[PDB]
Amino acid sequence: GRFKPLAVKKKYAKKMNQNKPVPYWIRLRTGNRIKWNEKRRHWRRTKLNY
Amino acid sequence: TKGTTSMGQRHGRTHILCRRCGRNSYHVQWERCAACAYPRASRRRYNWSVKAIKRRRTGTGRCRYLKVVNRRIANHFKTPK
Amino acid sequence: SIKCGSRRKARRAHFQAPSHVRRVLMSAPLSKELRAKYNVRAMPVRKDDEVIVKRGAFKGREGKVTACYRLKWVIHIDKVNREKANGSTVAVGIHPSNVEITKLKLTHHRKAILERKDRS
Amino acid sequence: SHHMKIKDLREKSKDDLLKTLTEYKKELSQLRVVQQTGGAETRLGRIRPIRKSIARILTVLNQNERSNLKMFYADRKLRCKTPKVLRAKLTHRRRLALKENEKNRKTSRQMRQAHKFPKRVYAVKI
Amino acid sequence: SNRVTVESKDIAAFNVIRYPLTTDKAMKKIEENNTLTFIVDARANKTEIKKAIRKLYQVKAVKVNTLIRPDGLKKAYIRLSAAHDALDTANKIGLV
RNA sequence: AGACCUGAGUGUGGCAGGACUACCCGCCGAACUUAAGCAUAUUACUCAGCGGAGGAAAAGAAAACAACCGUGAUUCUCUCAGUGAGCGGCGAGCGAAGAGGGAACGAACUCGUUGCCGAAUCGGGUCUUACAAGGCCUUGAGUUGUGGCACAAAUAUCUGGUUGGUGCAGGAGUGGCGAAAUUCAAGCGCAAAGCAAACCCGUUGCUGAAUACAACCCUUCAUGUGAGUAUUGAGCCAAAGAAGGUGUUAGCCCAUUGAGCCAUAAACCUGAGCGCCUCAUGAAGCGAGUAGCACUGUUUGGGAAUG
RNA sequence: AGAUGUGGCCUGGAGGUUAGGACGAAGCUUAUGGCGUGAGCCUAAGAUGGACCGGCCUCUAGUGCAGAUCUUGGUUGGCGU
RNA sequence: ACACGAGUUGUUCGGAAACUGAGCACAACGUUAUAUCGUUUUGUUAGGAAAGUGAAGGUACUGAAAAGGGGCAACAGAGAACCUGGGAUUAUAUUCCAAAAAGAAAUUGCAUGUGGG
RNA sequence: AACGUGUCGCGAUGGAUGACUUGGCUUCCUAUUUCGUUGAAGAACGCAGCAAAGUGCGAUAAGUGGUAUCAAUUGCAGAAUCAUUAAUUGCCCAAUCUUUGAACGCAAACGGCGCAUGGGAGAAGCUCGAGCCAUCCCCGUGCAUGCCACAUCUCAGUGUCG
Repeated sequence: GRFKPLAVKKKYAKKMNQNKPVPYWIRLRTGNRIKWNEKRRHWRRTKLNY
Repeated sequence: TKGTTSMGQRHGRTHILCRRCGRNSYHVQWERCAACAYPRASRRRYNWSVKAIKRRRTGTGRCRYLKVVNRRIANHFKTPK
Repeated sequence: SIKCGSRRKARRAHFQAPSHVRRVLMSAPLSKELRAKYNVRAMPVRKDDEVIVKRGAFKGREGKVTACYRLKWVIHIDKVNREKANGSTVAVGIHPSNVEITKLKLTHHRKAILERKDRS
Repeated sequence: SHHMKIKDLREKSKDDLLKTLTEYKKELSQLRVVQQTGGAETRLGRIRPIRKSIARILTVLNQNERSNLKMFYADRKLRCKTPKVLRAKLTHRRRLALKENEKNRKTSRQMRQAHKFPKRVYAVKI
Repeated sequence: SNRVTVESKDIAAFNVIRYPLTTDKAMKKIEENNTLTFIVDARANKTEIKKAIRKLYQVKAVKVNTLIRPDGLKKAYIRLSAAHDALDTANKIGLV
């Protein structure tokens, strides 16, 4: 819909930023574990209800 | 048709986000946080679920004002001379 | 990172040891000619120290120690090297306890250490 | 660019810090523009020294202003009107606790009889 | 007053107007409509953006259109008066 | 007019509010279960609910036990004692107390009352290096009573202290920092391995079944063994053999391991640490909707009734 | 069904004792045989492995699997249906 | 899908500032071992002193008048001052366009100037 | 013959066993060891030259300050140039500490709206471009309720009095 509180708009603003993939260099840190981002998301599944 | 069919009759939301508890437990028609009891002064904790109390414990957050005072108390409130 | 009895606290406090502890922990022995002069059994390695490898497969190499990589528990020397697949050279790291300090760089807080170590 | 060594800041007058504070920010906010269109990395990695310098200038202005008011409140007539923020913060209980004087208040009798019969060192050895 | 600390009074502009945008349609607003674009403090008024553009760049802004990106950052299209050239102040900063 | 009493408004100074909740303390409070059924009983004065606090809480300074040659605050442990107690469809089951051996313990005090005093009190200003346990002042509170003195550890009321306040000093524990000893020698698939059968001989003698092994057999070229924390020999440190690190199994490669060294807001501890100014100081009664008592309900081993 | 016996077999650990191991430990695989009535043991080979470990006396227990519409992970015929 | 850049423009559009409705429950009061309970629009809280406004008059005093505390609940009710044109876009527009605004208006606040009182 | 069965040699699918262990559980001891209206616990957003999560931190945001330490950090780039006044890391005395929550000016699916009070900005107007500055905008502090003390304040009562 068009309506939204602004407080709710930001929560989706944050969650849009967090969907980016794991940087390529950060795999190369010495003693590194993280490979691909495990918290990624797609609106088609697991819907935020904010 | 208590169904798949009537499962698509579900419209709107009975619970929205809350200010303190931060969950989706805030009831709208009347106004409460089903989890954080907001707006009661005292929070909501029951001893019939202890698994639940330990998601509300003093530890789980950032403890920002615990980290400082515990350091003052341990150091006995030092000051410069 | 002190040795304890418990080996679970020892290995933990050893590999979680911060930088400065990792400076002490990785420290080479220095040659007899530098034990005579300063009367000291061993010192922690600094950047520019000139140093000889006793320990292995490079045994007998001599180099200047480019830099001390404290995160990998390793020292990087000069003239201790390997070529990659593509032909460039990469510094092969060596652990300090396997290496010997022939000539050590001197600065004013590094001297205040050698005065402070003196057995005599 | 670069930074402002902290021994130099404690020496300067307030207006000379405010005068200098801004012109670090103007050189920061001109570096924010360089993060958009990128060239010079050498110029781009200079953003830390300017942030912490501005962190360093404000550190002095605040400890000075915080210092001057603690002096500004000395005379007991001028005490108890001092801001809550300047008063020394102790744990909520310690600040409300009985002070070592007020817990030691002894009745006029208790003093007479603790003088008449003081505790006394002795040895029964021989 | 119980706040103490320090208020700079010359910095209130630098907090409002942050880095300008180089995006393709921000560069078109420069040549044609005589406007800039700035990521602005998401808390800012239109009146403030008008004032802090008079402080920083010494150019009067006849019209401001605020917006809030889906990202949370608050864009602004500042139209600076026709006595002023927005292609002038742009190269005074960037741009290309 | 004004006062007093009762009750409002505002300013000034502060506090209660939530969190934590293992233990602790008040109230509320079940059923599953056991009884081979089930209702009193049991599970249980427990789980769940409500309220509150500490670093412990609660208790406590005899309206106590005992019946003795008598014990002497409270708490806690052993034992009393799963009891020749007692409670119980006297069924299932339940179940203490005093004494004794011990832990602890400088352990005690002040109000009310009575008697003598009678604002000597408290707050607020100000002054003394000081919101002094001080001086001065003050219808501001207070005589509808603050305070002083004595009551059994008693038996007359008019040098000492660092626990009265001020400003200076030192050592000490506590925190943090730093601070030992001693190693080589033999080179490679095969002796960088053995044997001489308690100990001694042995600080000596002897020597090699690996001419390797590498896949149907034989032959001919080719190729192959990371690091010595191992072995052998020699040597050394031990008020340090500690057990972690390192390319293999490390007292001697490293870190540790230990007498001691420097640094130090206040508190803390020491001839109640030690000086200085002011400041102090050696006849009468004894707790009232209380104790009891009746009814009811509850709880307890507490029975014609423990709370 | 049940009772008991065994100087009776196996397993993780603790007190002892005696040994092994980079010239290859545990683990693993085998038309590898040998021993025991048996639980099991032991040797051989690995063109397996890469660092631990065996015997014996005693102590000790979260100590022996084929079945519970057993639990978890995997796989599988049905089926290129 | 995935990856990398970009995209949501308002004095007037919707909401809010500022309506009331079925209703809700803060204060107040009363209960409860305990508020985490009840009352709280039939014109309206509270055994209940909840008005901080100021008519007329005297020069920031004097006191007529007003009974019944605070707030929320409507993106379909009430209320609301703007319209088309476009070559203005890869994507927004009754939102953007700048001196010939492509232009034409409406309305709120304050202010000076001329005209009147 | 084909399918199918069986044995062996190798190979896949699958991830067991052992070896490894900065984890868990439980027992024990030490102490100037116990949060909050001086805004806590929990919640939300943010911050890094490059930064999704996590950790740290709060518009001074991957940290400021002070001491101790004594040349790094390190995936990459960047950076005063060794006598400490600019490495790092630990520790802590001085700081900063957004939006919220008992949450407390009023509200709330609103980054909304106040009343006092100081302060800032102000291209109109006035003033001779400086100075002032209406409306608008912005910022700091105070303002919940109950209670206690107080002021030597302002009042109420056919309560008791003169």
